[PDB]
This record gives sequence, C-alpha cells and structure tokens, in this order.
Amino acid sequence: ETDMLTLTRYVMEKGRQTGELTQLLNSMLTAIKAISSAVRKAGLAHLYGIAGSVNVTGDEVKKLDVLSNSLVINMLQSSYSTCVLVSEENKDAIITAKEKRGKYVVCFDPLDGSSNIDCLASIGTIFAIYRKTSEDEPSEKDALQCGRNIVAAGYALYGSATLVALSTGQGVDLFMLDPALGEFVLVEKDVKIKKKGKIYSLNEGYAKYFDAATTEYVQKKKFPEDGSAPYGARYVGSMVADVHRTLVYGGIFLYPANQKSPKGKLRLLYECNPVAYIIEQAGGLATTGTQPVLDVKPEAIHQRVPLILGSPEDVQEYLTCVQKNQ
Amino acid sequence: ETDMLTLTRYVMEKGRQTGELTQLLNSMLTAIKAISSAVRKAGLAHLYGIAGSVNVTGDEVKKLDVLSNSLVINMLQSSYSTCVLVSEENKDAIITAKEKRGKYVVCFDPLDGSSNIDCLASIGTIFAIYRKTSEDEPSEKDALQCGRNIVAAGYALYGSATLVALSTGQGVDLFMLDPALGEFVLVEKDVKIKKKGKIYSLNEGYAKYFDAATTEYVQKKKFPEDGSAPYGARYVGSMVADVHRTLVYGGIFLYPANQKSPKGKLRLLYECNPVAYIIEQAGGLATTGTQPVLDVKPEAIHQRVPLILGSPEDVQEYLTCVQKNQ
Amino acid sequence: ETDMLTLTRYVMEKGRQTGELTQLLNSMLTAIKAISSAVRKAGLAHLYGIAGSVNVTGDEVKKLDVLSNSLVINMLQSSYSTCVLVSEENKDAIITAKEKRGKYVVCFDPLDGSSNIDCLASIGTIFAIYRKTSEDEPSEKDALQCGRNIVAAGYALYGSATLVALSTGQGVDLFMLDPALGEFVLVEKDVKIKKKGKIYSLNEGYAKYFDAATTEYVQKKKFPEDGSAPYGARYVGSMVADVHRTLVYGGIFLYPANQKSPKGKLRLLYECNPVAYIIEQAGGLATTGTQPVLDVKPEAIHQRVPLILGSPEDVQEYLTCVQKNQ
Amino acid sequence: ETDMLTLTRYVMEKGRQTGELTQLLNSMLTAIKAISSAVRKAGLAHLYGIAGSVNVTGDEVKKLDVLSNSLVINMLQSSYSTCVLVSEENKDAIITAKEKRGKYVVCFDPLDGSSNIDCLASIGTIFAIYRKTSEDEPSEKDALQCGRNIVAAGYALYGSATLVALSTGQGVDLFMLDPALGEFVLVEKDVKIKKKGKIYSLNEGYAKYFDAATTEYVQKKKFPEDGSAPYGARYVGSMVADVHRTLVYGGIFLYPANQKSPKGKLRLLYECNPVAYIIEQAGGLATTGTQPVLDVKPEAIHQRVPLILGSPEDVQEYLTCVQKNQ
Ligand SMILES: [Cl-]
Ligand SMILES: [Cl-]
Ligand SMILES: [Mg+2]
Ligand SMILES: [Mg+2]
Ligand SMILES: [Mg+2]
Ligand SMILES: [Mg+2]
Ligand SMILES: [Mg+2]
Ligand SMILES: [Mg+2]
Ligand SMILES: [Mg+2]
Ligand SMILES: [Mg+2]
Ligand SMILES: [Mg+2]
Ligand SMILES: [Mg+2]
Ligand SMILES: [Mg+2]
Ligand SMILES: [Mg+2]
Repeated sequence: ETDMLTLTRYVMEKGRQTGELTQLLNSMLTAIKAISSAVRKAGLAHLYGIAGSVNVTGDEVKKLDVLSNSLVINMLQSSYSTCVLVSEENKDAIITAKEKRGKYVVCFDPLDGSSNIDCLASIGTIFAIYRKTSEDEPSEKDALQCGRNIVAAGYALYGSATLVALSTGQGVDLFMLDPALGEFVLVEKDVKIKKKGKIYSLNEGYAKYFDAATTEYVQKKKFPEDGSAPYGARYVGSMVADVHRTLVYGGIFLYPANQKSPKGKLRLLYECNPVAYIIEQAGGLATTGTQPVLDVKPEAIHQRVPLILGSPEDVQEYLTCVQKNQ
Repeated sequence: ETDMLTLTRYVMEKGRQTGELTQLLNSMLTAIKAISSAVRKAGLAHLYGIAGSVNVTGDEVKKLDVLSNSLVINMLQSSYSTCVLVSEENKDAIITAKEKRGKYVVCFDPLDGSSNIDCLASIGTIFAIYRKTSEDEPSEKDALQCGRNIVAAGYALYGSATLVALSTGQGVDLFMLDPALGEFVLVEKDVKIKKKGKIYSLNEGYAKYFDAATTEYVQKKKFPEDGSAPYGARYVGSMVADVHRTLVYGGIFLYPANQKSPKGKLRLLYECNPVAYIIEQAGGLATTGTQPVLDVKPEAIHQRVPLILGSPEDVQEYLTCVQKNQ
Repeated sequence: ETDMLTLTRYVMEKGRQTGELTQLLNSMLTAIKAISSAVRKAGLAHLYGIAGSVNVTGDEVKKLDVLSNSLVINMLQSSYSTCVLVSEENKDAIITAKEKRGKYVVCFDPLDGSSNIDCLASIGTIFAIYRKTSEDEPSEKDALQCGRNIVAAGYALYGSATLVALSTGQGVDLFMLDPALGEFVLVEKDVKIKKKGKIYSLNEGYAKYFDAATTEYVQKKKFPEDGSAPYGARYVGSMVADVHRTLVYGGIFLYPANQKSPKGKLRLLYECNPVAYIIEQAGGLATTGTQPVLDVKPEAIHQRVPLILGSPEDVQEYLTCVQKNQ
Repeated sequence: ETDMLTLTRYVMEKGRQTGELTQLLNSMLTAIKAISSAVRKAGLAHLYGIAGSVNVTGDEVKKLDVLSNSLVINMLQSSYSTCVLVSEENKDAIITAKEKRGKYVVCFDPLDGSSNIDCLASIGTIFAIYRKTSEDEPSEKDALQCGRNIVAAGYALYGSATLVALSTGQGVDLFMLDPALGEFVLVEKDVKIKKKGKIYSLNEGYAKYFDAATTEYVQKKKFPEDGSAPYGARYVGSMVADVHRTLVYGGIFLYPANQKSPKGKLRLLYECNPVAYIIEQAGGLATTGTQPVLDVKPEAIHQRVPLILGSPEDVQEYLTCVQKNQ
C-alpha cells in the first residue's frame, strides 16, 4: 500500500473550493485517536466504575467521561478554530479564551453509551460543528442554531474496529483507524441508506410507557398484517452503535417520548442533531415525531427531544402512526 | 508496571496440582490474538462481505469466518495436544494427524456474530475443551460428550477492548489483551453473576413465533404485576456480546425454540455448552427449558438447542413459565 | 495525559505569523509513519534483501528503498503543495502534474542507511524543503538552490524509538512517535549542540585513503598532545544515526573526500544539506572542508560533497587541520 | 497468514525429545516484550536521564536499567523455574524464594547499551541459562559455571525492529516481534556466520591504550599487506548491536584488555558468555585472547574479561597477532 487515501487528504481534495474547517477536524481526530486508545486498554489502566458525580442531565458519570471530555476540550481549543463549545459533561457553554478564538461552534458528546463501557459494547463520540453567525460576544446562544445550519458533523464508533462517519454537506463518508499508520483512511464514500430496512431498534422495556403511536408501529413490525416477515429486533443500548447499524444495514432506530421521559431522553444538541445530520445526508430521515430534528430551534443547550431515524420508508410509516393517533 | 499477572502465569500458579492443558490454551490465545488483530483492521484489509458458500447450519459465510477458522485449526493442531476438533465451519470432525495427536477434543466457533461484522458490533470466538475418554480411533463421537464433562471453556470478545473469559473448573476469570505487551492480563478473578438482574435479552422480532411460555415471561418483564420497574431490553445480536453483558450486568439472555426454529437455533457443541459452562461456573443457570444445557447428551456435532441463561432467579422464573404452560 | 503537544499543534502555534507549509509537512509525516511501520515488521513482511537494480549514485537498492520512495512521492504530490521533487532513488527530477502543482520543492532520501537494514541498526528518512523562486517551468533547476535557502528541513530516525528532528528556521525541535496515539509529540524544544564534544565518528577503514588533514585530525582525537583523554570512537554507518548522536551527545561526524571518493560520497541535495541545516540551527557547524555546506551552489541534483559537521569547536579544530595542510 | 511459526511452537516442535525450559523462556519473552514496548515510547513516558546511583561495575544507571531489571526478575521468578539469578544491576545473587524454587540459573543484562539510550541507537537484553548441578543450598556459586555448560542463551535487540536470537544447543534461530500478533515469529533458522568477513568493530578511541597485539591486528585491517581492500569500520557502542551485525554480516568485534581496563571491560557472566555461546553455535569463534570465553571458569559474578568474537578466520588471524606478540 503506497497511495493511502487518509481522511485529511480526502477532505483536502474534495474541499477544493476552506482550511480552517479542516484544522478543527484534525484536532477532533487527534482526540478521537487518543480516546480510542484509552477505551481499548480501559480495564488494564483501571478505568471502569464511577467518577463520583452526576451531570446536568441526570447521568452517573464514568472515569472515561471525564478523560475523553478534557481530551476533546483541550484539543478543540488548541486548534485556534473555536469560540464556543457545548459538552454533555459541562453545565454551561465553554467560551474559548480570546487569544485562541476562532469562528466555529462545536457541540459534542465526548463519550456516548457509558452504561455499556463495562460490558465492552461499542461506544462512541458524537459531534456537530456550526459557524458563529451572530455579532455579539461568544455565548451559549451561538450554540443554539438549528441543526439545519450544521457545517460538518459525524461520530466515532469504538467497536470491533474504530470508525468515523463524517459529512461536510456533500454526503457521508466512512473512515477507519489504521493501527499500523495511526490515521483514518477512507473505506466507503457517499454511503446511502436503504430506502426500506428489516430491523427495528428501541428499548422495548419501556413498552408499558409508550404512547399509542409507538405501540402501534411496533405491533406492525412484529405482527405484520400483509404476510411479510416480521422485522428483526436489535438494540445495543449505545446510540452510536444502533444508529450506525441503522445506516449500513437499513431499518429504523427509535428513542421516542414516553411517560418516564415526556420530551424524549436523548440530547438535541450533541446527540440528536449530529446523527440526524448524518442520516439526512445519507438519504434517510430523522424526526421528533412532529418535525425533522434538524428543524427544531433549540432553546437550551441540554434540551432533550424524541428521536426516530433511519430508512425513509420506515420513518414515513412511523409518521403515519403518529398522524393516525394524535 | 513491573509484575504483570499474564494469563499463562495465573493458570500456571493456580493449576499447581497439568501443563498439556496450558499449552493447548496458549495456542488458542495465539489464534485469538491473530483474529483480534484481523478484526480490528477488517475494513482496510478489504475483509467484509461474502465468502461464496453456505455452512451445514445454513449460514452465509464471511471472509473472516474462513480466515479465523484456519487460524484456530492450524494453531490447535500445532499444539501437539489435540486429537479431534469440531468447528461451526466444517461439515465433519477434523481428526488430528497421528504424528501430532494429543488427548484433547476442542469444539469451537471461530467467529461468532457474523451478521454484525459490517456494522462493527462486538463479535467473538467460542470454545469448549474436553478430554478424550473412549479407547477407539479418534472420531466425531469423541466430541459428543455432555458439556458436564468440559475440562476448560470460554470465549474471546472482540469489542471496544479484547477480552477472554475462561474457566477450568474453579470459577470464571476475565483477561484482557494488553496492546503494549501483546498478552492477556487478568482483570477480574472469580466473577459471580448477580442472583437477579434487570435486563432481558432476546430477538423480540420473533414474537409472532414464540411458544406461550416465552410470550408470558416477556410480558412479565415489560408489564410486571407487582409495581416493580419493568426490565430494560438489550439485544446486540451477537451471542458472545449478549452473554457477556449478562454475566457482568446480570439479567437473562434468551434464544429459545420457536415455530421457525422448532429446536432452537444456536449450536449445542460450540456455542451453547461453552457459554453454559461459563454461566454455571459464575453461579448462574443455563437451560434448554427442560434441562440444564450441560446435561444434554449431544447426538450430532451440529445439533441445535434452545438456550436460556443468566442470573439464577431470572432463569428460575423463566422455568416457572415453562412448567405453568406445558 | 489530556493536553498533548502534537507536532501539528506546535507548528501551528509557533508559526502564528503560513498553512501551506504545514500541510506539506503533514503529508511527509504520514509517509514517515507508514515507513516506520514497514521498517518495524520488515523481516516478517519478507522485506530484506535486494530489489534488482542500481541507482544513479551506484547503490544496490533494497525492497524498502522502492517502497518508502513511493510512499514519500505519492504523499508529497497529494498535498497539493509541491512542484518539484528530487529523490535519491530517481534519476531525474519529478515534476508534479499541473493539476496538483504547489509552490514547494522537496529533496529527500526516502531511506538512509540501507546497508544496515538487515542488521536492524537505526535507519532514517531525510528531507529539505525549498520555495520555488524562479518564474520558468518547474524543472530540476528549481531544486538546485543553496541549502542556505531551505524553508524547513529535518529527518526521521527509525531507531529504538521513532523520532523526527525538524527546523523551520527558529531552531531544532525533536518529536517522537506515540504508538498509542499514532502521532508525533514534542519531546525537546530548541535543542542546542554542545560547544565541544568527546566523540569522533567516521569510517576509519578508509584510513589508507584519507588526505593528510583528516589523518592528522584523527591522530589528535586518539593521541592528544595535551594530557586530555582521547575522544571515544562511534560509527553506526547510517548517517542519520551518527548525525543524531552528534546532535544530542556532541562531538564530530566525518565523511570527507578520500582517494576512492575524490569529492566525498554523501549526496549534497538530500543528505548533506538537510543535516547541515539541522546542525547549523542547533549552533553547530557543517563544512565541506573549504566552505559551509549550506553555501555550496549545487550544479547537479545527484552531486556529492565532503561532510564534516557537529560541535562548533570540534569542527573549527578540524578546519585548522585543513588550513595547516593545503 | 494462517499458520505462523511462533517462537513457542518452534521450540516445542524441535525440542520433541523438556517443557520446564520452555516455560522459563516464555517468561523471559514476556519481559522482553514489556521492555521493548517501554523502550519504544521512552521519551514520551519521560524515561531518559539518570536514576541516581552507580552499579558494582562503575556504571551510571538509567531509569530503564531499573525498570527492565524488575520486569526480568519478577517474570523469571514467577516461572517457578529458577533458583538463582545474576544481574548486572544487583550486587549479589538473588536466591529465589523456596516456594517458587525451580532448577535453573539465569545470568542476564536487563538492558545493554545504556549510554546509547538517549540517541536512540539499538540496545538489548542479554541472557544465559544454566542448570543447577550442585547439591548444596542455592547460592551465587551455582551461577559460576563455565559458559560451556549453558543450556540456552541469546539476546533481544531493540532496534529498527525487535529481534531475539536464541540457541538451546542445536544452532542459532532468529525470531522477530510481530506487533500485530504480540508474539515472536521465526525469521531465520540455523544461522551460520561467514567464515571470513569484511568489517572490524572496536572503540578505536582507546588506540593509545591497546596492547601491541591489538595495535597490529588493526593495522592489518586498515593497511593490508596483500593488495586486498581494507576492512570497513563499524562501532555502534552497544555490544548487542555490534555483536548482531557481526553474526549476520560477518567480520570481527573486539573489546579487548587495555591499560584503562587491564582485564577487559565487558562482564563475563551476563554479557560475554551469552554472546560467546551464540557465536560458537553459529560456527564463529569467541576468545579472551588466550582461551575460548566459554571455557573460562568464572570466579566472581561480576568478573570482567576481554572479548574478541566473530568470523572464525578473522578471530584466528587475531589470535596469530596474540601469539606473535606475547
Ligand atoms: Cl456492540
Ligand atoms: Cl543503531
Ligand atoms: Mg453520560
Ligand atoms: Mg455521553
Ligand atoms: Mg450520550
Ligand atoms: Mg456463521
Ligand atoms: Mg460462527
Ligand atoms: Mg456462531
Ligand atoms: Mg541507497
Ligand atoms: Mg537512501
Ligand atoms: Mg542515503
Ligand atoms: Mg549499565
Ligand atoms: Mg546493562
Ligand atoms: Mg551491559
């Protein structure tokens, strides 16, 4: 192998029409590399178990949560490309120090699927990048753009192998960590989700608390009324893993509102919008049940929303159930 | 770190009461190491997609299936410790060549969770080791012992990190691959499963085809009749991953008989018995619904069985549903 | 470690006063990473022994020579930053294709110390970067600048660890490959060579062919006339290794003219100028015996010169011997 | 690659005629693996510079010296295979604790070429294994056997790649660390040194202090009296590196007695005997100048001797110079 298409090179060669974005990305990828390495020897570096605090969303934080958060913050700030960061792990927006100030806003989940670290299930890092457009002092309000205004977004999946899915507006590209070469190399370009899939994905243990629309849709997946095979169920419990399987296999992923979580559980800014962006870029759909997730005007950095995404025909059929029930 | 407890050293220091077993294991671990490395750069070494054949169980084989199978076969044979191997990927039993003949029989699944390779979910390698006891020529019949007669058994999980769970009769020990040192190092000794868990795990997309006992038990998990919280649902779709989460978090994993699979789908010899062995060693239970899996006399190397395993109280409650319905 | 000073970040944060240079470098580093990985498993990937040709300097080429050459060429060209490359391994200058044309000229030795690959001695990659200043069509003549006009230069040393020494005009910085993180991280900033050292380094097996000046200087190292200890001898036989030891320990490295090589043996463009640049940046000296190497106007891409470099006082004393003998 | 010849497997398959030796070796290799990994990120893990003490041979100890020493001691002791260790870094012999006592004696240099760590030259680990033959309490005296009585011996070279040379009495075999697989794999079997070489290797900076025999031999290498080409000079300054180059390229390596070191400088037990053993096994010679090194009865664990080894015809010619001068 003497001509490897690294991430950086592919972004440079397609983007031939902005560098500052590509420098922000290279910092993110460095963080992702560092995280991936820590994840991969987590038990040996005695890194499982609690950290000893709760975040502003009610999540019992792990030792990795803290570690991967500083990696991302330090790396992003050091790029000279950011002004405002939002993180699952910090209460307020982190304003970049003036001497390092750049034009971009990043919303990120430094480690997703935390309840699944101990059992070595796939886990990930999720990010959305915006451009600061307002003229005032950098504040949390700059991070409150509609996901419709994302400049680049994606996720890292620390699974059986380490993978980045990324989009800067021209489709989704999949990159993979080459351990030999310590870099991300392109493996799939311009991935498009199947129009219709064969897998449904949700925590079905909340059945007792679903609204009628959800209850009905699920019934159709398991008990179709047209002789077709019932859909297979899969639910990893790490949103990155479930969302990535959705992208490459097809199907639907659901984390909707329920009685216990009246407005959904997943965070709009740094979980829902980044994956919504990827799925839309891949020809799929991503909805709250009433509108596309990317069209929701966020009103608070840690705001939650319902999320239903995946193959267009599957989401369309889910939205029918919503209409048929309101 | 100047005093690392490697697998080999822990087995040597506890087993102070057989080397030939420990040499067989060291060969297995070499195979596992090789597999883990291949898995981890699978997309880059262009290793996804089909192989171009079906196995004797009806499974569309992947390129890895073939690769990891030869690794295991070559490694095991080379140990001078085996006489008979059974593999998911080979139609008949593989008799070791006379000049390399040893006393042990190994049943293995060289790569489990094959439908989940492309989406980078956790996948694994599963193995059970027996002692040849009969006096005749090494044949498939030597591989047909009850799992009750296992001498050592375990699995490798190629997840966010690479882990081996192993038992030689004195409890379960968890080892992890140290990438720096290229060896397995002990992380948890004598793991014991929770008496009762909070997670149920099955492909719920077969709901339409469950027998009444299964339908009823699941109803109790989602709609308890005693005010308690419903159990959470998790289903990775790779039996190693689901079984490992069961071991460390607690709960229940189910792949029972259904209309489409009248006698279950998982293979007795190289899937069910090895995990049944681990779970029993950890204080859990593993049943076909009518007897403990380890007590089933196998009659054919590729025989299937129903599998329900996990926290004792959870399995007990499942067996009630079976009694209450027969 | 949550705030790592990677190469890229250090160059970005010091250079705060040009990106296109930093993109050229990132491509070089990718090549260096790839080479380092190949070197490190060279025997296993059956990569020792001949390639089956001779280069335009009379060197029997190895399989690595060829491999590392394409890596460097493909990587550099792909940066969109080059117009002209010179390589030890190619007869003529390689003009970049118009659609990828940039402003920089690179002279490189893709793998140095080739006679030392088989015995696993340290080996390296050497490079000098110039800015195209002339207005005509990109040609070999653009690569014929005085090393005095270097914009950035350095070397990779694939030793017990992998290290890059780099200068862009503001001193020498040492970076090291972090295998965990797949990147170069700063280990020493602004290294300065000892004014006077205690080690002399040359192939002493050419004693019979040295000119009087060299013979005399060496006599003074082994038989001092002032009661001081004689200098220690060290000679690895890979110029990068010997030159790097010179930089960090102090002393002198000599590959001067001799009867067999009347004008020296080392190549001016892609061996001598890059190390001359590093040593001068570090407060040392690097001479042909009659002038500073960086002041030689090259007249041909594969031109050779005598090289004597290292601690200033040691080189000064060597130049005395030259004056005292002409 | 589906059938890799690992060290362990090659030793097992050739030794088909002792396991306890092979378990001792597997512990050594684990130590070597750990050391190799530490060496390779030595600058990043801030591991250069002094330790703050002197050993009983007069050597300013490094931080690695200490680290690699405990690795070797802990690993070897844990094998249940040793009774007595001798180390360059410990004043007295280390008697194994009774409950871990085995039959073997190991003499080792846990890290050789310490003055060359900072400049990233090749460095190594050197070892000789004996069988305890005496009946008394394990003491230092058990470590005082003639190298003629070695049961297995070799070295690790942490160079551009990591290599082990090993002999158990049936020739020399070369193994290499596969980073992918974390194990040593055979690369060359039964290596034999060239009858006569073209490279001479010694610290020539001691010229002023050589005895006449050495002065004369060196004169013949640089100023032959028969029209042949003078030999090339190479001197890395790490005995493992120089000795390994000698083995694979041919030639001679010299660290003889001189005025400053009247009885030589290299340590008999854990430097000279192990390499003497390798070279003799490879058809070469290794002498003190008056007898074969392996025939010297050691009288003290930290005893020094002159060492001249390499291609037989070259050593023979050196011994002539000794005879011609006594
Ligand atoms: Cl997973
Ligand atoms: Cl070296
Ligand atoms: Mg959390
Ligand atoms: Mg999170
Ligand atoms: Mg999250
Ligand atoms: Mg299969
Ligand atoms: Mg399988
Ligand atoms: Mg399977
Ligand atoms: Mg060459
Ligand atoms: Mg070269
Ligand atoms: Mg060269
Ligand atoms: Mg020392
Ligand atoms: Mg030493
Ligand atoms: Mg030594």
